[PDB]
Amino acid sequence: KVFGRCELAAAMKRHGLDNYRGYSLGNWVCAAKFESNFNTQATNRNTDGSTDYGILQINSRWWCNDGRTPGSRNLCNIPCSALLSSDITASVNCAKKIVSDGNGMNAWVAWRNRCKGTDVQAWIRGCRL
Ligand SMILES: [Cl-]
Repeated sequence: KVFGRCELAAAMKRHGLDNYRGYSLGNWVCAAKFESNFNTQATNRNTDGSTDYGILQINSRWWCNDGRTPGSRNLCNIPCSALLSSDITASVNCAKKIVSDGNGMNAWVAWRNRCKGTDVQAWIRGCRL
C-alpha cells in the first residue's frame, strides 16, 4: 500500500507515535517519507547483506528475522515479512522498541540525514488527525 501523507500521519497518530519518546508526529512521517516513500512494500538490500523492510525500513541486521542475514539478531521477535502489511501496526510496534533503545531516531539513517534539525511540522500540515 502507498499511504497518502495525511493518511499515514493519522495512522501513526492513532498508534501513539505523536511525541513518543519526545519525537513529534512530523518526525515519524518525515522518516517514513524518506525511508519508503510511504510504500508499505518497500525493501532494500544493504551492503552487508541484511535487508530493510517496510514503511520504516526496519533492518534485519538487528530487528527482525528473514532467515538470510547470518549472525543477525531479531530484537522485535517478528518475521521481517510481517513488517510489509498494509496495516502499519507491526512496524509501529517494532519502531517503538527501536526508538527507546539508545540513539533514538538516529537509528533511521534517512531521519538523521533528512529530517533531524529541520522543520518537520510541515509533514502534518492540513491533516485530519
Ligand atoms: Cl545465523
